[PDB]
Amino acid sequence: GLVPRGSHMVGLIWAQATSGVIGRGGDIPWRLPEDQAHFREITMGHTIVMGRRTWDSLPAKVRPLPGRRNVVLSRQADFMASGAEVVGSLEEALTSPETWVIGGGQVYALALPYATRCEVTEVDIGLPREAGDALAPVLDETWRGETGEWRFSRSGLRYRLYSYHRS
Ligand SMILES: NC(=O)c1ccc[n+]([C@@H]2O[C@H](COP(=O)([O-])OP(=O)(O)OC[C@H]3O[C@@H](n4cnc5c(N)ncnc54)[C@H](OP(=O)(O)O)[C@@H]3O)[C@@H](O)[C@H]2O)c1
Ligand SMILES: CCc1nc(N)nc(N)c1OCCCOc1ccccc1CCC(=O)NS(=O)(=O)C(C)C
Repeated sequence: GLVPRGSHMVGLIWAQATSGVIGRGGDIPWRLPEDQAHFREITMGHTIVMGRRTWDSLPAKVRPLPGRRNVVLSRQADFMASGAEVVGSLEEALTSPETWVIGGGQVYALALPYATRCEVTEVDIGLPREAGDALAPVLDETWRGETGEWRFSRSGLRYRLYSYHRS
């Protein structure tokens, strides 16, 4: 369904291990180049919102992510995010008709109450939760959606896509 341009659709998009781990040591603890393709089709041409630590985790070669208005949340007024914009709270981050929150753990939790879509790649990797891990947000019972089929990446890693939505 098309988004009426006067509304404010907020989506979250992330990839997680079975356990819910999404981040560890300032990085994503797997590599799934196939997952980048879905990430691009979902986010291209819209505003993307990320926490400062996720900005730090982006490779300099793709930073800011092209074709998208990059917004970084930080409480550091002097933060340097070249080619992006830095806002100090959530309200000014979510002003676009369509916004995709692209991480990390803190900012997913912050934005979830306002979101009506989650695009979730589940990676079949057994990484138990560890102290300091960044984690996927917990979805309450208002969400619903579709579970995709498992597929192998070129590397042999198995993954599948969940598309969740709510009113
Ligand atoms: N698997 C995935 O799909 C995926 C996607 C993205 C990221 N990641 C990984 O997730 C990890 C990063 O997640 P994280 O939870 O540690 O950090 P994060 O959510 O990316 O960023 C946290 C930072 O955002 C700022 N912030 C948080 N709440 C704010 C608020 N209400 N107002 C203003 N600023 C706020 C603060 O920046 P300041 O400290 O500068 O004040 C805070 O330190 C990394 O490991 C990353 O590689 C994984
Ligand atoms: C792709 C990981 C990911 N997957 C999902 N499903 N949701 C996320 N929020 C997520 O993290 C998005 C932020 C982390 O992004 C990373 C991390 C490592 C290497 C490169 C990057 C840039 C991403 C990139 O290359 N994007 S792209 O549009 O293909 C164009 C910039 C090449």
